[PDB]
Amino acid sequence: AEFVPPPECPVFEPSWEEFTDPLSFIGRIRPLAEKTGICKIRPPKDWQPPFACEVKSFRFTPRVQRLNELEAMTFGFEQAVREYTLQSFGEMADNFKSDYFNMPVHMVPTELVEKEFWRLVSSIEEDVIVEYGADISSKDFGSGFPVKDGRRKILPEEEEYALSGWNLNNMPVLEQSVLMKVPWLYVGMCFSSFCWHIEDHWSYSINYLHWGEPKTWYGVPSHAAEQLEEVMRELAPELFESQPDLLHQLVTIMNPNVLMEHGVPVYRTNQCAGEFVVTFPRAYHSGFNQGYNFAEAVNFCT
Ligand SMILES: CC(C)c1cc(C(=O)N2CC[C@H](NC(=O)C3CC3)C2)n[nH]1
Ligand SMILES: [Mn+2]
Repeated sequence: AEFVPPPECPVFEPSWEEFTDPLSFIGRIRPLAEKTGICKIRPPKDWQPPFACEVKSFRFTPRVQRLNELEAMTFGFEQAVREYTLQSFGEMADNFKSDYFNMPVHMVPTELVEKEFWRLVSSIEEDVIVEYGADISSKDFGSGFPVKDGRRKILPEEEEYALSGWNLNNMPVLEQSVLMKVPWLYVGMCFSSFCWHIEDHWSYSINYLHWGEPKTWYGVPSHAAEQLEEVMRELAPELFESQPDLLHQLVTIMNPNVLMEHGVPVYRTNQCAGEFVVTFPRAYHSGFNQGYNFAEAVNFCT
């Protein structure tokens, strides 16, 4: 049958008073959000940070992703990597989506891309290939947020965003222990996806979509982490079942309905431009991009 969308994860629209400190706000919403694994945070309408990346010199080499690579298990010269700019990648991304759905990219419903994505993942008749830039360090290209540094120029109206606590460059990243950490950038297109994973050291993670088409998320609360791992190991290929989790997490693709049928609670959301997504400790999550977009993420500690 067709894909059944999971229930929506919590969406918070804090006022200017509640939006003062991120760590205190996440701590207040924890009793609900930790029961869903992921949550979406919409900043106030007037909170609009400018895009501070060097678009003129942004040249990256995206990865190549075959959607049905695991289903094909039942030659490593499929496609080279190539190099794009932010504009040339966007032209390729919009052309791919408009030609695939035979309609303008802004007219494709999010539910349709969602149902088609999971059909292509398990399809052996069609081989769809997409590209995406991932784990791009914001120290080589600059962060999407304004940052006080000698390289970039900060307008007076942009200094508040360079000093804001919701600026991902200002999140605490040093974990406490007895006796370098920079946000990463993500340039996506239609069907470009990330498989089920948790963060290193079970850390928190916060994600911001600077611009572009939405990013679809799926989340599992931490109390069902061991249940997801049991379902994953029972249905993964025998060659990948005994692999360590940090290696298995590279190919942990699974339809959310399969997890839901085994009793694993799964929540979804469409992260739109200007919205935050927070994943809680040991909350497995996965998803895909609806189209050409630009995201930034960092793991933080409380
Ligand atoms: C900070 C870093 C270690 C990180 C990123 C994520 C993550 O979960 N995401 C999901 C959305 C974005 N990845 C994509 O958009 C790829 C192209 C499909 C980053 N977790 N830790
Ligand atoms: Mn993550």
